Amino acid sequence: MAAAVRQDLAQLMNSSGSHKDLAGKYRQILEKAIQLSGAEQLEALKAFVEAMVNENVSLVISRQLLTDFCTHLPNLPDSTAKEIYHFTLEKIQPRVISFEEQVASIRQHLASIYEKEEDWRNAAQVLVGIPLETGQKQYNVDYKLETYLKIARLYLEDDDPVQAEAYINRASLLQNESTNEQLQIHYKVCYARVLDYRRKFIEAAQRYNELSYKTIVHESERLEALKHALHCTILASAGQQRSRMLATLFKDERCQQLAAYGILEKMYLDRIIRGNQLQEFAAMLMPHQK
Amino acid sequence: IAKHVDSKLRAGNKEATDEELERTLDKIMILFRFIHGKDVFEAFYKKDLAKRLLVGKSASVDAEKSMLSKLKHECGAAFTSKLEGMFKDMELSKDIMVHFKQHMQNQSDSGPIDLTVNILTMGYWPTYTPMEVHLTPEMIKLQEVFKAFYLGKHSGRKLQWQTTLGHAVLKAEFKEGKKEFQVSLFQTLVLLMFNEGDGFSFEEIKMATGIEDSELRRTLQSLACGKARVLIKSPKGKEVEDGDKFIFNGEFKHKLFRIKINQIQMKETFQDRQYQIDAAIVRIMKMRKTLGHNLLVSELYNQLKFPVKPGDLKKRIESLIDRDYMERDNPNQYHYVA
Amino acid sequence: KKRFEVKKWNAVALWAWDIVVDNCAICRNHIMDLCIECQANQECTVAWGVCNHAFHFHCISRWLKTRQVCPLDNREWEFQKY
Amino acid sequence: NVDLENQYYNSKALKEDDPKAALSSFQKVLELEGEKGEWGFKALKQMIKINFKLTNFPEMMNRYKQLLTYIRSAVTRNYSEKSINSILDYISTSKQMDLLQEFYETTLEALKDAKNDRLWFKTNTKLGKLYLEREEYGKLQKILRQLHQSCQLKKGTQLLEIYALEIQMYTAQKNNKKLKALYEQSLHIKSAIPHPLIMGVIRECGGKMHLREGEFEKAHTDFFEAFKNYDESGSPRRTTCLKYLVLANMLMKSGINPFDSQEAKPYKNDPEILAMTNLVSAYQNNDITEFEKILKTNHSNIMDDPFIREHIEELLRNIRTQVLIKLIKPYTRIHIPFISKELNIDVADVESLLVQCIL
Ligand SMILES: [Zn+2]
Ligand SMILES: [Zn+2]
Ligand SMILES: [Zn+2]
Repeated sequence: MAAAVRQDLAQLMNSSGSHKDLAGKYRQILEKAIQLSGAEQLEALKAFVEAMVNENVSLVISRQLLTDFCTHLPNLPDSTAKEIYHFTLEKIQPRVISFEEQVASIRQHLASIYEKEEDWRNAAQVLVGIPLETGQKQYNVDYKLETYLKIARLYLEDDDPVQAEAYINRASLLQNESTNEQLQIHYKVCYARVLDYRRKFIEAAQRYNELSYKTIVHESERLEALKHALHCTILASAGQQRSRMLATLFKDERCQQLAAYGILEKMYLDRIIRGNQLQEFAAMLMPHQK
Repeated sequence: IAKHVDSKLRAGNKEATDEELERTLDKIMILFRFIHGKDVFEAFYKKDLAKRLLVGKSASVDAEKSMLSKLKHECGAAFTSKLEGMFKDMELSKDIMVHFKQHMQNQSDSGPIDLTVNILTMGYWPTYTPMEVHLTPEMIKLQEVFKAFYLGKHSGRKLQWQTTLGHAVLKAEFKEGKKEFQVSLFQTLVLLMFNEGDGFSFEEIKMATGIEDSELRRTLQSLACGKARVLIKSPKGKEVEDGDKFIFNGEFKHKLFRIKINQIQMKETFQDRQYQIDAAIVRIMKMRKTLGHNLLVSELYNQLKFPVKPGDLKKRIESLIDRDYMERDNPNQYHYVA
Repeated sequence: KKRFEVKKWNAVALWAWDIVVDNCAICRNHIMDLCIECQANQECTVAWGVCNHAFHFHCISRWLKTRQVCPLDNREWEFQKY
Repeated sequence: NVDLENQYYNSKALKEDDPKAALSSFQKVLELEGEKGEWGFKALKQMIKINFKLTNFPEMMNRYKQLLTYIRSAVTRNYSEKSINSILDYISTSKQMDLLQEFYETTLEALKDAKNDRLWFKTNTKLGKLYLEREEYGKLQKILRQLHQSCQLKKGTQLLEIYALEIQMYTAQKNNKKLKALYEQSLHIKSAIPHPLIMGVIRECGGKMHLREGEFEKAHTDFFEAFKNYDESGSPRRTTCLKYLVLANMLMKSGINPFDSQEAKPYKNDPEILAMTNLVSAYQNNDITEFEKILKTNHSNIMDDPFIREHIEELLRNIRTQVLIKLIKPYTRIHIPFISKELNIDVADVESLLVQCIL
């Protein structure tokens, strides 16, 4: 029943000895407060968050306390962690400039929770709140690319192709110059998925075919990409580019193991396909392709 | 050579003059019109204009735009380019500051500090990223308020602040006499963060303020040394190491009620490519005999892999047309002429 | 009472575009993916201008082949950067 | 002598006793100083502001006279112009136009006594703008004539400013021919460094005149220049300029989305521009049904000004012509009622459109 200890924090503010003593007192009071488990603990964290934003405490000590509190923080049940995450996110709003980077980290953690809570709607909104571009503090290229790819994937899983396309365009605006290797492959995968979702089937098939020749990617994912390219080029609008792509896939010996080889045979030679033939081909199509 | 006209255009109190200043400016242009190598003069004048307008104020914008207009003649509208942009940026900064003052006086009129912004354009000015130093909480409110106001006025612009090219005034309260300081951002931050507490070590300054080590060393080089009375220290000249115990003396007997320690401004610290371009120009010709200038530039850009700047294109075209390799009646077309 | 208090503060800032370029006005495709005909035919990069509009290179050359006018601002097109 | 200049600071520091003590303190600031310098300029001003705060017009009038004879030399032209503009604005914020008029008259006469130059030019320009605020024409016209005589080339800024003022007056006086003549005259100046507000003002009128006459390429160029120069200077006219640019682009046969430019993309979601954005997106990628739906839904917000309504007849006909051309392309002998069904118009309109297209 150590509820009053948070009020003791006020008595820490009266000290005028501006040195490591205040940092140690804050660290030890945080250590004492985190030992609780009930709603008293939730009130404790709350009070701590609403006291950290106070202007009386110096910027450096408050920043250090906030950052180590966040870095040790998330070891609680998910519900209380989400509640306190929302509380601190809405509380640090008046002083975002002085508490920028910390807030960013917190937001990322919140998105992580929505990754395991099966919520692709609010996860994108939470990840958007991070000021990647605006702000006196700028991040590296890799962080921006990873955040944009995560947002694009999250929006894609929510059946919102417009926002996914916008954020993949934002990512590609800076993807050209980068040092990471797997990030380029992930960006190509996300762009191909976005093009597939936007019903640009021939471009998606071209991107998937180009992706299938990559050596870093695993063989199983290569076969999956080839299957996706075949499905996209079968659904693509009839024409000359589609026929050229069909010939290109036909000249590949890996199409035999694919389940849609017969349709490829009947389409490459320009033969009319009966209605009953596509009875089983439409079963393997993606839900958004029907 | 442009240093003379920069000093003549600089603010100098008694240097203030009359229409004969315009006559002397015309005389300077008379000496300039027959001088070759205009690129160096233009670059030096751009640097001088940036120095005069970005930090501090010049003698008068009158003669400034008069000189810009005079250089527009005999050179071309596209040749001047940037300087007109700097002038327009200064005008926009003045207008935006007036509007922000009106807005601040209108709603929640408190005015803790007097902000003065000088918003510039990314391209024209010789910009440079700041140290990303953490600003003390007294000036964060005005930064947020002006950012909100600018976003409300202009949509989708984003402000890229520079905390290395500004000034401020601090009302010192050491003892009797409010010695109004005039400091740069680094010194403002150091003094303000030292205000809460006493005797912070150099590593404490690095942690609390976040200035880069070299810039912080340069800043703490001042506030002492000169006149050996701003701060009394046993070492002289330069001696600063990690863990140094330094504290401002609790008295300031500087014998003038106008303190300016922002003295940092005073104590401030192809042949192969040209051959390839000429060969490309020749190869584009002896084929397309009559060709436009933009078409020729695009053709050379297509035929080359490395980027190359358009200035190289223009200078090589001029050099090789000087050698009677082409001839110039449209002014944007070239015949082969061998 | 503050030993140092800020009375006035003159700061120098900059403005930019939070989103510079997304599509070529000519081909309506992405700026940095491919120049539409380059996709059907099969590196080529963007070509800026004095007005800083940054079309493609094949697209701007095709436009210049007919008329020497910038598509958007309708000014004289002078090449800059590559 | 550092005491003399810095004692203004410690006399402005004991500014708690403004009445009968600040006046005396700055009075002895003047009397203890003989060197013509900026510090006396600061003194005058300070007491001018303090005195005008506590009424007492004649003393501040005399202090005006002292300041105006102080503007001859010593202080920089930039600071003197800034102080004159600041004092004029800080009084004009309280109206009381008669003492403002004597203010402007004294500035004009004093700057006539000294060199006039751009300082007197801009003082008279500000007086003309103040007259324009009242929309009265006689005083504005006479001030404009005085200004034009003073101007009457290496000084194109002055001509551009006076032409902008003339265009601003005549756009309220409703004189189309005068506006066209003034725009044609101002087209000659090519070596000026003006404020972007002036450039936008002189370009918007030219774009409107081109739109009225029938030209569309020059109208589009002028409207783009006006919008670009109106954005920067803040301005609350950027919108209508963007709407006019969109309309001119649509009347240009377009083929290129005007919202793909970096200078107009952020405004594509403005509440006053959304209807025009939808109209443009419907125009290209021909869709008559979507165009009609947008026109009917937004029939009360954009169908008010007499500039889009009069050009809506040119539209709804180019789009129909393009749809007809793209529809009759693969056929060789096509029924006319089929075309009427496709275009959602009666047979007579289809026949008239076909006859006009063939002719
Ligand atoms: Zn393009
Ligand atoms: Zn290409
Ligand atoms: Zn352009």
